[PDB]
Amino acid sequence: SVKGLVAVITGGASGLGLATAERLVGQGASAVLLDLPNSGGEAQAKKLGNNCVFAPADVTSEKDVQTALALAKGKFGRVDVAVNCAGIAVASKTYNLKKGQTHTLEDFQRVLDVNLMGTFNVIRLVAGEMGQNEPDQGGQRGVIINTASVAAFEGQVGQAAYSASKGGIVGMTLPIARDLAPIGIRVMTIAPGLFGTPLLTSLPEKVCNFLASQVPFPSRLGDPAEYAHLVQAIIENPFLNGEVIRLDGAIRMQP
Amino acid sequence: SVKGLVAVITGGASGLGLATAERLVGQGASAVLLDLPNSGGEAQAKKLGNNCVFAPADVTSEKDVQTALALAKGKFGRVDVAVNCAGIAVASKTYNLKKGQTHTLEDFQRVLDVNLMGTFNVIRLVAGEMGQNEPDQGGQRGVIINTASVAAFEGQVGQAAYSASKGGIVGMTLPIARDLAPIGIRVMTIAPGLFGTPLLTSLPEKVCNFLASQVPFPSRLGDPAEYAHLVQAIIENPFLNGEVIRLDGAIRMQP
Amino acid sequence: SVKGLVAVITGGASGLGLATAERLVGQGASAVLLDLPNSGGEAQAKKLGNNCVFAPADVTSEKDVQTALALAKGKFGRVDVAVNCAGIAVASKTYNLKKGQTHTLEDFQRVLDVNLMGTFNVIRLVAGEMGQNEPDQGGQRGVIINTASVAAFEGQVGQAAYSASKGGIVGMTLPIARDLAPIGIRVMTIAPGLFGTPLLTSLPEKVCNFLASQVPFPSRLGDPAEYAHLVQAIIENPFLNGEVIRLDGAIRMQP
Amino acid sequence: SVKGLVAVITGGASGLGLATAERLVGQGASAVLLDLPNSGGEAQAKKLGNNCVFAPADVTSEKDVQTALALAKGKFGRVDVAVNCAGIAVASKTYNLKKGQTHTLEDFQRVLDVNLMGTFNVIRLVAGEMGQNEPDQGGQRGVIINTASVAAFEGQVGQAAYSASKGGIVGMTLPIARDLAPIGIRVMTIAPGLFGTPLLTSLPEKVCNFLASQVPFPSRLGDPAEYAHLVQAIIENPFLNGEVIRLDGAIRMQP
Amino acid sequence: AATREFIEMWRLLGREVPEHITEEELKTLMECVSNTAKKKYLKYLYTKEKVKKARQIKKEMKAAAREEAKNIKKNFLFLRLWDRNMDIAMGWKGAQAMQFGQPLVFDMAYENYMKRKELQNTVSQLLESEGWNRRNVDPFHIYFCNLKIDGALHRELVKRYQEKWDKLLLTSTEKSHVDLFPKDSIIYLTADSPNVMTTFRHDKVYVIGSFVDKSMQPGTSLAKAKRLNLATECLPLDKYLQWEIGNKNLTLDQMIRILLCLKNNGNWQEALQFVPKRKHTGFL
RNA sequence: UAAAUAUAGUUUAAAAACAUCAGAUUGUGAAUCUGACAACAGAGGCUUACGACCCCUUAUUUACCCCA
Ligand SMILES: *O[C@H]1[C@@H](O)[C@H](n2cnc3c(=O)[nH]c(N)nc32)O[C@@H]1COP(=O)(O)OP(=O)(O)OP(=O)(O)O
Ligand SMILES: C[S@@+](CC[C@H](N)C(=O)[O-])C[C@H]1O[C@@H](n2cnc3c(N)ncnc32)[C@H](O)[C@@H]1O
Repeated sequence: SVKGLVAVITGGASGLGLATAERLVGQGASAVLLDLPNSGGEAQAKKLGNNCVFAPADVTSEKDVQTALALAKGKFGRVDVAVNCAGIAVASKTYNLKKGQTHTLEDFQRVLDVNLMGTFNVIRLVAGEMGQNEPDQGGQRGVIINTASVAAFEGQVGQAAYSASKGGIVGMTLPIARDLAPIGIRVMTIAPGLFGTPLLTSLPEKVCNFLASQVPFPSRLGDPAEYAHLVQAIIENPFLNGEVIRLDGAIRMQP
Repeated sequence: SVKGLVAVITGGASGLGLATAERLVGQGASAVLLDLPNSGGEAQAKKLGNNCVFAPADVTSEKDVQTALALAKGKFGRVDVAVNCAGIAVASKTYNLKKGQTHTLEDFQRVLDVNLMGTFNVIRLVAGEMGQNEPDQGGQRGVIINTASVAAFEGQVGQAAYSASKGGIVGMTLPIARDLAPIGIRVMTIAPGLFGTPLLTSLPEKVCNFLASQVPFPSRLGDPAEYAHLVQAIIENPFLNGEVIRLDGAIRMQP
Repeated sequence: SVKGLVAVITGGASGLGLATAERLVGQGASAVLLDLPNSGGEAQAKKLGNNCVFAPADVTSEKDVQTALALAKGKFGRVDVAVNCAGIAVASKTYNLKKGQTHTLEDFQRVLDVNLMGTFNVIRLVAGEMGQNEPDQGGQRGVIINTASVAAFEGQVGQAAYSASKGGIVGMTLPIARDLAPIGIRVMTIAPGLFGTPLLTSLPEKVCNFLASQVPFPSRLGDPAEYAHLVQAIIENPFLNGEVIRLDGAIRMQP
Repeated sequence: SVKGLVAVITGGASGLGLATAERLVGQGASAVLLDLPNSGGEAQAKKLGNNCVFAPADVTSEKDVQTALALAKGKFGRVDVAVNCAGIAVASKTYNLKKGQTHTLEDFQRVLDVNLMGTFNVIRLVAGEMGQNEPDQGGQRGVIINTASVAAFEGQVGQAAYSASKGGIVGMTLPIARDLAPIGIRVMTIAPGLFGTPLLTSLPEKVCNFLASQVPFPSRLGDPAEYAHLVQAIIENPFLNGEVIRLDGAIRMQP
Repeated sequence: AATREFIEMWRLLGREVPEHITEEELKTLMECVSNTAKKKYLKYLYTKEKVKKARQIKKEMKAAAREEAKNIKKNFLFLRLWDRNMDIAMGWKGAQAMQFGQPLVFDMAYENYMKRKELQNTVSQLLESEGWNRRNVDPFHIYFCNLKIDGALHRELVKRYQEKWDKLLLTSTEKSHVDLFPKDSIIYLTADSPNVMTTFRHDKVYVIGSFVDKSMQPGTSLAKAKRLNLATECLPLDKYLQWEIGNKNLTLDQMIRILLCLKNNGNWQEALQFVPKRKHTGFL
């Protein structure tokens, strides 16, 4: 069970992070919402009740994450689960010959920083926090769950930066799992497909509804609650390690 | 929830099948144990209580599976979940130059028949049974879960036949998921690593201890209960479709 | 170089096999065309000249392949390369709810037998033949190249049997590579996508033209000559082993 | 045929880049060696003859790459092939509980910048240069070949940063291939295993010799010449697109 | 030489001498400068050939028993290649250890103080030590320091390891440990150290003296560890064990096994389980 | 100072058992085969021989407290 577990959820003020927080807190876990200061995570933490707190942090910055992790230690005493849900995208083509536009390197950097470098920054710092835990009966100290995308495998046009960052998370899941295996920390990656996240619902109705219809079954956008369910399943199963689980409803992204 | 679901579990008299049956029946599902007549399946069905029955069938035989499926319809009225856990394994080298030994074609055939052709035989026949179900609120009629192995990805020396059969299940998961998507049947594949199945626990203590040590974390053989847990998670999660989940504790099989 | 190599090409009377034979014979290799008696391979062998012979064999039959391999040993004195190109497909849905139409088990068996069991039959028998070779300077005795498909990864609707067989070839590439590594035989798999073979011409003109257009670049059907080129590249490259190369022009099959 | 092609080879002053340059120049291509000013690439360019020039550039810097590409246009008139071979690594564990060591964020950044961000920087800029080419008979303007590693799939302990960067290249191969498919540029990725590169030789001699022995066949370190051969094969083959080819001699990395 | 004829008269007297002596061992008979020393050497060869005979007799007894057994006389997941696969697995761990593992130093600067007898025993002990390190879950990165290339100890190591010597996943160098590591992080282990080892430190390099002094020279390890200003530590044998008989200077194999389980987050009790039981009468 | 005491992988016994090393692609007794290593603290004596008997050195333990 996940009763009495402390989860540090990054990007927990919205989207898949908030869904994870809602479910975990409902199941009797304590959550730390690690999001940007302006993300309105304070309201979400207040909504979830006493067993949820807001830690304002940028995942790219070591100082911010350290302060946030310290807040978790102060409030709840330990960290058991880290869920990396913080993530941005840019939709830019590498090069379009007609109008002669080149993908700006700054946009590529910014996506890498948040998605890849931010995830790693959290991992390396939470591993320290989780290391301080006494092993349970199974010798487990913590679970780290990262969010890639299906873009990591089949990226659409204009998802080069996004695919690179998600490809990096998929790449480094196994090395990190092997790294932390002696300590007793499980590293797992979820690769969501098309979810009803704020980013997707912002898109034009024609585009969203078509993408939903292109999912084999169910022919709808991923409910964030389903992401939360898979997170809980991974936390509960003490033999899931070093694997990427595609939560996409069997969709492959067309060119 | 899995309360009130009817699962047809193939190879359910032992190993990962029995573990799945135990968990599902405990959670208030009905199970049909579909195994060979000579398996101790009747005792297992009697042990599990009223909500479990034994259907003697060879999975390679169409007649046998049809009779078994009919028994499920008779007893429980419907079929909601199919779990394919039936399997055999063979350790033969493709060619041994020193001893002048060639892999027997009959060995290759018989492994393919049970693992690959047996799984497909069940799938195509249960899809008919599941097709007759009224869609739920989400439009789902059934879930089909297949068991591959990590041999499908990293097969050791002497696992050519086994890897071929498990490779086939991994291959055809997505096509079948796309086939059954209109009907509203989810097809999922689990790829277990080293589990405390009867064939592993039979080994010398020194060999078992080595196999346990090979798994990064946890450094133990997979408890079949863990397999059962992942099965339940897949059944409960509406949005898991057309995917292989590696349940291996982050192990890659060395030559 | 492939000058003076003997290639046993399976299904060499047509399609990708014939293309491989044409190229290899042109580069100064000797080829054995291993195809069915009715395949018209005799005309192809006569056309290719003295350095090509026709061996009538069914790949599923051990006796047939043995006789064919013996013919190769008799004529050319050795076997250096085996290319498995023989294959059939059947386009049948797993289950059609509307029509109540179920995939025939016999159809599934027949596809498995030719594609998977036929490939393995050739491999295990040619490994014996290749084993008898004296190692070259690099310790290499032979190269075995198998043909899977992109169906192994992204199978279309109605390609369950085809995907299973191609999944099996992809699965067992690594185990067999590890098996034959002591002997010094390289095992490699090519996964073609949409080639202008007679099989694909057999589709409607509208459908083939659409499939060609769906290839990112180049937006045309795979030229069989390109398959032959990749075969030669694999033979020439000492360090390509235990890998699947997708030759598809960057196409992913949509559901 | 690669006669009269201009290849911009990144990291071409040593390792796999230099091997590629040697082969391509020998086959009648023109090469631009794009490496750091201190890399001693000038000597290599002088050695290779008139058809090879040295362009001092950092791949992370947009200005540097632009100047280097301009040098290529000045000297040779066009760019047909881009080979990305630039690479650094660090061997650092994510977290060492015993030693209380955390992986430095700066180390992670530096590896990502060179491997991932550097590769993308070259791609986006050379795509502009290649875009200016008139299509050949097949509609092809250019080929871009990237170097990942097998670390992208099976990363060892302490390879987290390297695996992340190589994972990113594998991730973004297909999106970029789909991006550039309209303008007829092929994007391909090679994933070398254990090669006789400066990266691998930096390990202890005893560790190198062990890693060599662990390759199934041939049981030796990859000759850089073999990478050059595969590069030429990709350039020659019109239908290789959006794929990662593992050139590893069938090795899978254990932790 | 006269020694060949010399041993003949000793054979007649029946002073526990073996049947035959190889020409190699004749050379070592000349080394002995005393009747008493010769006696101890002949007895060693006497017992050596006796055990060779007994083992052989027990061997062919088993062989004859095995062949008659043969006359009297399925679905597997795995081929039986366990010994092969274990060696590969231990290899992969050894390579990982060489990159990341904690150093542990054997100082080979003691050839001068050892005789031929003690020198073989050191190599025997080193062989066992590396074995326990190899087979461990968390191996030390083993350093052979102050190992001369052409030295007796190097020559003996090469003989026992054969072709495996080159392929061992440990670092052998003629250099000293002070040259390879920071001087502050070197803790020299010796029983003669006033400083007791309180807890195993993962940041420290431990130096173990490759020295089997049957002819006891006390303090030699300490003397080396003082000439170079190194920290010295001794095991808490007095604290945890009720010492009754025997030398407090343990063998190399025992030392490493004590350290290995100390490193692996064991307590001193679990560690001192490797201390010979004949030497103490329980934990206090 | 005096007493016992000293197994260099571990025990037991008055030589074995279990361990160690190298080789092995083992069809699941490899539960094996072929090799390597074999030194009851150390040195020197006596004797027909001995692990007894003498002596020295070092070490351990205990007793003593120093000629109480
Ligand atoms: O002869 C003995 C004795 O007189 C004396 N001694 C030391 N400890 C004790 C003890 O517990 N009880 C008695 N009765 N007598 C004791 O020491 C003499 C031996 O000394 P050595 O000359 O052998 O050695 P020394 O102390 O000179 O050695 P070092 O410390 O200078 O190295
Ligand atoms: C038998 S001792 C060598 C004895 C030598 N006379 C000396 O002064 O160390 C072999 C090695 O094991 C280690 N060792 C043995 N017993 C020890 C103990 N009790 N405490 C610390 N190290 C010990 C030391 O490193 C020593 O060099």
